[PDB]
Amino acid sequence: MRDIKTYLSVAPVLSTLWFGALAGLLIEINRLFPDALSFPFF
Amino acid sequence: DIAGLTPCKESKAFAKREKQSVKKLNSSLKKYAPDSAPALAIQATIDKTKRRFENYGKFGLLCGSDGLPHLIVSGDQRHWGEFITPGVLFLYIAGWIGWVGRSYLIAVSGEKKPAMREIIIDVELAARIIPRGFIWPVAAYRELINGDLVVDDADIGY
Amino acid sequence: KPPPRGPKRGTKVKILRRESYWYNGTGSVVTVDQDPNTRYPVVVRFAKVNYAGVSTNNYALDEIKEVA
Amino acid sequence: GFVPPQLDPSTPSPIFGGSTGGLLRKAQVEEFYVITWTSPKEQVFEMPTGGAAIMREGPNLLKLARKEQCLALGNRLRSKYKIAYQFYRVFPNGEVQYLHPKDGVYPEKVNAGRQGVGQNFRSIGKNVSPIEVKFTGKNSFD
Amino acid sequence: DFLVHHAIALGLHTTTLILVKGALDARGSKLMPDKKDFGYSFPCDGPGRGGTCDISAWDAFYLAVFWMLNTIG
Amino acid sequence: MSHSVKIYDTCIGCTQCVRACPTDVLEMIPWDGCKAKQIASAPRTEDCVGCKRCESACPTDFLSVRVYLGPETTRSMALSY
Ligand SMILES: CCCCCCCCCCCCCCCCCC(=O)OC[C@H](CO[C@@H]1O[C@H](CO[C@H]2O[C@H](CO)[C@H](O)[C@H](O)[C@H]2O)[C@H](O)[C@H](O)[C@H]1O)OC(=O)CCCCCCCCCCCCCCCCC
Ligand code: CLA
Ligand SMILES: CC1=C(/C=C/C(C)=C/C=C/C(C)=C/C=C/C=C(C)/C=C/C=C(C)/C=C/C2=C(C)CCCC2(C)C)C(C)(C)CCC1
Ligand SMILES: CC1=C(/C=C/C(C)=C/C=C/C(C)=C/C=C/C=C(C)/C=C/C=C(C)/C=C/C2=C(C)CCCC2(C)C)C(C)(C)CCC1
Ligand SMILES: CC1=C(/C=C/C(C)=C/C=C/C(C)=C/C=C/C=C(C)/C=C/C=C(C)/C=C/C2=C(C)CCCC2(C)C)C(C)(C)CCC1
Ligand SMILES: CC1=C(/C=C/C(C)=C/C=C/C(C)=C\C=C\C=C(C)\C=C\C=C(C)\C=C\C2=C(C)CCCC2(C)C)C(C)(C)CCC1
Ligand code: SF4
Ligand code: SF4
Ligand code: SF4
Repeated sequence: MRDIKTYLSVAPVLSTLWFGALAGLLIEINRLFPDALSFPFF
Repeated sequence: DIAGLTPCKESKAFAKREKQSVKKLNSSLKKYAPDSAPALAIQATIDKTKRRFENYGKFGLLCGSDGLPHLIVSGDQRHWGEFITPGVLFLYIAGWIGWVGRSYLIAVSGEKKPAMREIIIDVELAARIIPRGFIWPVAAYRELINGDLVVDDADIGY
Repeated sequence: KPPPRGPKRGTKVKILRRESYWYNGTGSVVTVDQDPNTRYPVVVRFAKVNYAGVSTNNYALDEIKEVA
Repeated sequence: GFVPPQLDPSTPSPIFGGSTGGLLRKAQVEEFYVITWTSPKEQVFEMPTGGAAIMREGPNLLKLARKEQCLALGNRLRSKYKIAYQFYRVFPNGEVQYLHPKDGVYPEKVNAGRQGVGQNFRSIGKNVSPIEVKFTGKNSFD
Repeated sequence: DFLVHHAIALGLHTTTLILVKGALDARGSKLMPDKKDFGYSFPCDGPGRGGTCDISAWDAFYLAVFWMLNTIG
Repeated sequence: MSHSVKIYDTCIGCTQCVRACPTDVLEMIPWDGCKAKQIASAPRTEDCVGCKRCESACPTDFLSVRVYLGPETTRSMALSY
């Protein structure tokens, strides 16, 4: 079990999941704010 | 009106671009059933680009002589919703990332062969080091104050 | 009874030689040959491997600083 | 130096069909090489320049173009079948020269009697800059 | 014109980088600290110790001419 | 004399070059400047082909045997024709 944990902590899979989460966040932001060119908050 | 660039809340070529875009979209729309989900998504994108044109006509966007937005990064905070605030926001993010990475590495340096933890991250230590980003401006600050950020004549080895 | 040259053991050394990969580098003494016919009697291990894959070499005492 | 040469004789050749790896104009005008060894048993070995052939019993005699191929084959024969060997150089005048051992003992190990041709008693960093020696014949490593 | 001027500045800075690296690192870097004894243009310093293709300063000028042509184009 | 070989007193007398010399150039000689009491020597630089494999082996600080290049000849070029 702990072996599969140390394997999961190997940079490829960690990086893939991290990048997937980041891309999901970005595409969701783009969905909720289409075309988002300026900073119309301040 | 910087160098004569009128905002397309008032210019015309912007309206012409908007009109032609919605026109070609609508002409494409009338080749299906008025209820087909593809036609529905087409009308959705139509109103979406329409409200985009509207939003652009709400935030002082000085607008070119050809019907296109044009940023004004000259420093005047009047047009700052393009560079200054997003610039400092991204600088905050980048400082976050740089500081957290540097701190992780400085920490994990003290082991037997740090390469084994540089290829396979100490995800526990990584998790209890990562959220420190809120300190990256101030912390590094004190470092430079105490001179614990740079080195003088230690170059190779460590 | 004849005083053996070179540091004793474990003494981290700072390299003074210029034409080595570890110029201004921090290594560890592993032994020194007490023979006065040597010409490079100290030997130092490192934690950074050089281009040739080696991680150890020889020096005299003049090219050492017994840092601590 | 009690390390005399052996004055390479004319002994039979290995059994081989003859092929496009042999000698050329160079060997017939400038120089070539002959490697010679005694063999323990008729076996098979790959020649340097193509294919394989068999050796005979007793002393052998193989000819080749350049010294590198001869020495490569000799190292193969020393690491594969544990036999000693020599190789000689020939000149179109008729001269024969004895090259590799120069004492009989491999150059791999120490054997007093060899001079010190080409030493510098200083580490590599001590070499000097070409400006200090420009407009002369000397160079830094000399 | 702004974007093109920025691309031109890119070309300028990178070509300068190539040439200045060729100049300063000509005496020798930790890859070959005694390069200053090999003269200006030499093939290489052997395939071992990591491989040393295209390490002369002549080779630096070589690798810079490409970017020079690019920027002027 | 076509190419040139040099050897420096950082030689630890480990004898890898000679074992890797392709054309029988180098050898060892009795010295007093290491444990093995033996240092390199190049009395056969004529047949020095020029491949760096010799100094691609010397596991010293930077190097201890250098192969400086020079003019060319018929044998220093691996010519066989
Ligand atoms: C050449 C070399 C020189 C150097 C290089 C220079 C090259 C030029 C570089 C220029 C770069 C410019 C980039 C600008 C991007 C701005 C992004 C942005 O402003 O984004 C803002 C947009 C806003 O979208 C728009 O937001 C608008 C806001 O409307 C507002 O305005 C209305 C007006 O009627 C109302 O009055 C009301 O105020 C309000 O509804 C409309 O809703 C539009 O429909 C909608 O599209 O998205 C959002 O709001 C996202 C949610 C908020 C995120 C930020 C707050 C949270 C803090 C960070 C938390 C982590 C999240 C990180 C996210 C990072 C990415 C954002
Ligand atoms: C947090 C780690 C970190 C930090 C603080 C820095 C800091 C710096 N780098 Mg750098 N670098 C890094 C990682 C890092 N680097 C990695 C991993 C690589 C290999 C891809 C490089 C490759 C690199 C080059 C080639 C150059 C620099 C340069 C510089 C300097 C100027 C900034 C710049 O141009 O960066 C530009 C930005 C990048 C190159 C992006 C790299 C940042 C990576 C993506 C972050 C890595 C985070 C980590 C691996 C993920 C784990 C997260 C955590 C959970 C552990 C600055 C000192 C420049 C220099 O010499 O300045 C004088 C330069 O020329 N860096
Ligand atoms: C196996 C393996 C590997 C690989 C991996 C990979 C290959 C990965 C990939 C990954 C990926 C490639 C991922 C992706 C993802 C994607 C995503 C995640 C997407 C999403 C999307 C979304 C979410 C959308 C949504 C929506 C819709 C649907 C509609 C409505 C609206 C919206 C837009 C919201 C490695 C190398 C590590 C190692 C070995 C093992
Ligand atoms: C199944 C499988 C397969 C296939 C695979 C594939 C094909 C995959 C693909 C994949 C893919 C295809 C992926 C992709 C991805 C992508 C992405 C995910 C993207 C993202 C993007 C983003 C995120 C962006 C962002 C941004 C930027 C960066 C700029 C600024 C702004 C924005 C936001 C726009 C095969 C058979 C071969 C094999 C077996 C398995
Ligand atoms: C969303 C958004 C945002 C944000 C963004 C961000 C935050 C981003 C990040 C990004 C990132 C995070 C990026 C990164 C990148 C990195 C890279 C890109 C790298 C690269 C590398 C390379 C390229 C390499 C190089 C080299 C080497 C190292 C080797 C030698 C040679 C050479 C130099 C080639 C903002 C607010 C602003 C706006 C709106 C949109
Ligand atoms: C705003 C702006 C402007 C201005 C600009 C300027 C004026 C700039 C300058 C800049 C400069 C003049 C810079 C300098 C710098 C220096 C130095 C010296 C730096 C340093 C850095 C550092 C120190 C960092 C560090 C760190 C951190 C903190 C984080 C990451 C990691 C590390 C550790 C790396 C204009 C209007 C024009 C345009 C728009 C924008
Ligand atoms: S290619 Fe690289 S390795 Fe092959 S010779 Fe030229 S330099 Fe030496
Ligand atoms: S060049 Fe280097 S390798 Fe080739 S023979 Fe002369 S010494 Fe041995
Ligand atoms: S150079 Fe390396 S191999 Fe040649 S003699 Fe000195 S130590 Fe032995």
